[PDB]
Amino acid sequence: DPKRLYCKNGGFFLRIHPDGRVDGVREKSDPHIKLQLQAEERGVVSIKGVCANRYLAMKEDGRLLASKCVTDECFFFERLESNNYNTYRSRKYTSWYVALKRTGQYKLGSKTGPGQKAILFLPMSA
Repeated sequence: DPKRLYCKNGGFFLRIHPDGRVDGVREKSDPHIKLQLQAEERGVVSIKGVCANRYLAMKEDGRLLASKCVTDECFFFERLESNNYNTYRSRKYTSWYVALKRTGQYKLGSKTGPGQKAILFLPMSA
């Protein structure tokens, strides 16, 4: 089960590009939105773009980018929210969430919070 993560905030799927960029797209057949989520501990996951073979990372200035190397910035606590939506909080920057703006650009982790629509993803089959 590779999957797609559809963000509630604006209707964009999370995309990991081969050059390291991360953003959102509305087109469901884009190959770069197919992701592999692998658990480490119970409740902790890494998120990998299948095509790109790169991991989602959150950096110290809040931005999202995709690393070919796993680092301690590539792990997220996965939490079940209401109605099957899931959130992803950094294991290193523990108050920052993975999120997309209504425009489909990422939102800095540094400006997120637990009740924002920006942090809610619906997992989908790819």
